[PDB]
Amino acid sequence: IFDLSGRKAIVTGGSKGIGAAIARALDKAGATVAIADLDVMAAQAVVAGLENGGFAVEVDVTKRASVDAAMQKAIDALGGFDLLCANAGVSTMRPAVDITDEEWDFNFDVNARGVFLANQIACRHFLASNTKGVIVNTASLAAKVGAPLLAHYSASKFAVFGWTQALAREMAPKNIRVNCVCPGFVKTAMQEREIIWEAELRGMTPEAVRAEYVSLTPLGRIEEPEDVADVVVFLASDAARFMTGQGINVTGGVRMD
Amino acid sequence: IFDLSGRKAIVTGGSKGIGAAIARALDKAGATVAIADLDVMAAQAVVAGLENGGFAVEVDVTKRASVDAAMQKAIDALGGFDLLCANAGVSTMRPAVDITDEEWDFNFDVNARGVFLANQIACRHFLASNTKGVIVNTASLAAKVGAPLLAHYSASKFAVFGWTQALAREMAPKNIRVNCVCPGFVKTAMQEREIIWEAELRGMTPEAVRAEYVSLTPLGRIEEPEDVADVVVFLASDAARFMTGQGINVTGGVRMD
Amino acid sequence: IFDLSGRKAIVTGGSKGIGAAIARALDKAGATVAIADLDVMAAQAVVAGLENGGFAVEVDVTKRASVDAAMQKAIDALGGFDLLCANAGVSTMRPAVDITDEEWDFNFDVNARGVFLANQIACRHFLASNTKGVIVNTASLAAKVGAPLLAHYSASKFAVFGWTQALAREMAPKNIRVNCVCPGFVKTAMQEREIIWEAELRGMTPEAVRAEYVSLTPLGRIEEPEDVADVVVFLASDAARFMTGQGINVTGGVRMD
Amino acid sequence: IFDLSGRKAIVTGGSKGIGAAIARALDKAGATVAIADLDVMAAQAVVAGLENGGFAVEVDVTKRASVDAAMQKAIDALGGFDLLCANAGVSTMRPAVDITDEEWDFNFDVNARGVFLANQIACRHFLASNTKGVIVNTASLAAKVGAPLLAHYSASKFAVFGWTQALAREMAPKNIRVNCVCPGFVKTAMQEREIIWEAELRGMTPEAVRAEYVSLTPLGRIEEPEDVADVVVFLASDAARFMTGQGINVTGGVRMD
Ligand SMILES: NC(=O)c1ccc[n+]([C@@H]2O[C@H](COP(=O)([O-])OP(=O)(O)OC[C@H]3O[C@@H](n4cnc5c(N)ncnc54)[C@H](O)[C@@H]3O)[C@@H](O)[C@H]2O)c1
Ligand SMILES: NC(=O)c1ccc[n+]([C@@H]2O[C@H](COP(=O)([O-])OP(=O)(O)OC[C@H]3O[C@@H](n4cnc5c(N)ncnc54)[C@H](O)[C@@H]3O)[C@@H](O)[C@H]2O)c1
Ligand SMILES: NC(=O)c1ccc[n+]([C@@H]2O[C@H](COP(=O)([O-])OP(=O)(O)OC[C@H]3O[C@@H](n4cnc5c(N)ncnc54)[C@H](O)[C@@H]3O)[C@@H](O)[C@H]2O)c1
Repeated sequence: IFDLSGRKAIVTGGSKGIGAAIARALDKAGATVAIADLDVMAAQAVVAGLENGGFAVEVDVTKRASVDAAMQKAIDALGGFDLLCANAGVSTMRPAVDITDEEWDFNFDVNARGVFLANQIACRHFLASNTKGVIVNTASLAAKVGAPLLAHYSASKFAVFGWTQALAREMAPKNIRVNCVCPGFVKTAMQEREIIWEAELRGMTPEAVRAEYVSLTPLGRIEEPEDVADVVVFLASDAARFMTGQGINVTGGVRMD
Repeated sequence: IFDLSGRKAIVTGGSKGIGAAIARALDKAGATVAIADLDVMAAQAVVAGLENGGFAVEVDVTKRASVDAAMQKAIDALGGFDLLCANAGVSTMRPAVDITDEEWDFNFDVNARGVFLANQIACRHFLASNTKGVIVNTASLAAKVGAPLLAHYSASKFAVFGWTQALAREMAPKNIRVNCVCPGFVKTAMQEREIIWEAELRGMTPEAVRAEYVSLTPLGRIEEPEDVADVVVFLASDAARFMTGQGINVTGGVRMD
Repeated sequence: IFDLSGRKAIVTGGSKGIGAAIARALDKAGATVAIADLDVMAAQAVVAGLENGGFAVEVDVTKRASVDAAMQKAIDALGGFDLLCANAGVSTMRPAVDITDEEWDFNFDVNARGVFLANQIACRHFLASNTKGVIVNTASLAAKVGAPLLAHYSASKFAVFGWTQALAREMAPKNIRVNCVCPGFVKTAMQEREIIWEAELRGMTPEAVRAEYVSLTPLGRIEEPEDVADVVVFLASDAARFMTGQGINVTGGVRMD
Repeated sequence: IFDLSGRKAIVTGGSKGIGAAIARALDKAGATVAIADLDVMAAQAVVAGLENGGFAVEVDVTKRASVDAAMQKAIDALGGFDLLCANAGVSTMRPAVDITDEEWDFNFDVNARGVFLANQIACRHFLASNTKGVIVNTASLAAKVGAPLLAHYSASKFAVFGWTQALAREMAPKNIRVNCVCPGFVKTAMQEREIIWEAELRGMTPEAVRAEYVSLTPLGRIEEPEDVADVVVFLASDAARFMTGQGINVTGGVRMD
């Protein structure tokens, strides 16, 4: 029941970080994966290590024409389409009173609009092929608890979750499932950037900010991309066949719902 | 104690519906109100009825320069500034697969960006004047439960709530409180449009749709703007002095948190 | 609309702390208050200072016969019954692996059973008289987030919240509202004592424990009973007429729902 | 990462319904399972069919002496102990004003106390043997939303979730995870019973009550035990290694968190 053999997957933002771990895990579980990413060279590198082969395609998830074209190219390459993991996201950090319109839009356009477009287009394909498709979106701990210095980011990730819920309600009568995962403090390049921004803004060392994240975590350690990826495999699989519209926390006990 | 005597309030989207009720209720409680709205003449008519006088100013909450200018004009007119109720909002209704970018941006730019802008600018003012300012944002039941045919609207209202939480956390050390309210099925012009849109989309009469809303409401009646307004007064007031970052449900029992 | 003039209230556990503050606030707002408490001398001490008179009655909220008789005596004394504030509660702090059955039962029977009996009997009274009755139960932050060292306490307070929601659903069609309040870190005369015990269990000093509670509170201070009581006034009043089944956080930003 | 090969499990309430499906699914995934149930005849019948051996033991989860003896007997039979699924539960349906003390106690003693005892004793064992132990408790949709006619049942299931969260926070530093699953409208004998009671209390047919549950489920069918059991497998597994303190909805989209 956890097997993804034969399934055809697209992972947006799959070149690096959590997305790459998702792609690797989906593949380990039996799927054939297309990675759509701003960095198509990094996508090809990930594909090189997948067991079932795969495909790399360039996409800018902020732009409808790009997402439409990327998705169609991936679907054509895969020879079908069963699963979307919409993972592309960004952050900037800033005191709320100083957030710029530019970075409000950067966060919204990638995190919320990028999920919208990939999801909307995915569902169009699923419906046109009468597929029991499955969507997993990457939200955040900040889709559950507003985070200081990330107020715009939090807003954008709450938007993901709300979109997820509503979409799920529309797609469930069509046997299309839509869920999201809410990671905690994940060791990737987004975290390494964040610790340095945060330390500066709070006047702390990077090391102390890190240690605070671990102190907040009941399981006692910083999170890895794989911690999230293995949960996305679950939500993609038929073990989760009676689950839709959820924001599954994968945070080590930080956030309980 | 629920008195707002001597407090200086700005209500965005106060010309009509919930915002007009909020303006009347704040004024009944002792505040002097400035209404900032697209519809300046309707705002002026609400102001005409208020006990403590007040001011009406044109604003388009989607635009930073407009919000900056309208807030400054209001604060100048009021002679101070203690309370922002950011209420302006819009909706469209569409199957998720058919949502346009135009209507995605219309919902986000008013609902989410407009709150952002009014709040951020309010907080700059409060901090510059050393005022223990208070914010009440109007979210929605759709900030708690994703609603079908309103997937983009829901996402935008989730974003309000996430923004509210994160700002509350930043503002709390400054003794500035930020909360939102989440109304249910409130009988305003927006309800009248939605009833019609939903009737159109589901092949029902608008009256049957409205009756279904009441059937879904434990307290057994359609909601009034005043149902909401009296809770905004509470949240504005010092009775709510130890409450910040909440999404207070005012739905007649439809949603419980 | 926030006035309780003419209303007749019963407060269980009104002798001390949050309950005493509730009784004093209800009275200030216009109500006539009966306090039902295990310590009737301490109840009478609170009644002595109230503006609108009132009545003190012995009760053991763990026993149905006691609650029925106290409630009946109180209603008789008041000449009516509009409002129940079910506040009686207890806690013991213990590592989860060392919780005794006695401590489990103590917590459940007072906190969860006590609310059940008082609420059930109140509702029987309201329904028999066709009264638009209101209930405010005192839950806890630990009804929202389970708390280490308070695992049985948390379970009991989650139960209060679930009870509140279900009862509210049943009662709403009969024009009876049922809400709860979820206080945070409240300074009562008992907390000197429960802080030393926590400090002992955690290998900290009492000072360090109290300071940590402040640190953890966005609004920057320990909570007072009055912070809660004023929100209870609101929930009792017709300002909250369109709210039912809620767990209203009064935590200074610690918990956001 | 989803394999439970070699692991030793105890399922309380595993004789029929959801519990039996849990016990089957854990076994299919590679575990050896002991079932502890009030009906040991039925438990033995399930155990007889398991691939990996197993053990049936009689338990009354409402009694500490019973739980301690049954768990020790199981652990001795299994030769180790890695996993507890505390599933035993009961319900009765009754209007909230008519709930008896006897049925309040029945619901609490099984549902909440029985999880407390099983979990507490399990953790004692895990800690003594330095075991990375895992607990999955069976809560309910009614741990998330209070259910009319089930107010006592809801309160007991809220308790299970709150216990789960608090215990998770205490156990997380010791490498022990504690989660719960919240099933929706699952077709078992609890449902066949309830459909009848509810139909009588509401003046409806049993068929119509069941139809109403389907109507309320976005995925559009009544839930099966296996829908729940497969998620339990996931939570038991190392795929869920960075998840603790959660109430995972398995409701077909009825409740989203
Ligand atoms: N690191 C964390 O703690 C954390 C926590 C919660 C959520 N998340 C979320 O997880 C997801 C991935 O985070 P990460 O930490 O792995 O970050 P990352 O910066 O490691 O990776 C981001 C990926 O998204 C792609 N991307 C960015 N903008 C894009 C665009 N416009 N079009 C297409 N692809 C684009 C990048 O090229 C990259 O492969 C994001 O949604 C992020 O918000 C991260
Ligand atoms: N009616 C409901 O059931 C309902 C439910 C939940 C939330 N809401 C929310 O409550 C708020 C008020 O809604 P309502 O039902 O009273 O709607 P309404 O249409 O009666 O009033 C909307 C007000 O917002 C103003 N407005 C719209 N866009 C604006 C802009 N760009 N700049 C300035 N002013 C603008 C309008 O001119 C109008 O005065 C909105 O945020 C809405 O999303 C309404
Ligand atoms: N719709 C549903 O059926 C539904 C929904 C949500 C939750 N649940 C929960 O799922 C769990 C199983 O429900 P089910 O529908 O499979 O019910 P069931 O009535 O079919 O099975 C109950 C099981 O628990 C056992 N049990 C009862 N009292 C016990 C005691 N004192 N000690 C030990 N064992 C005891 C029984 O012998 C039986 O094996 C329960 O916790 C129940 O509350 C069921």
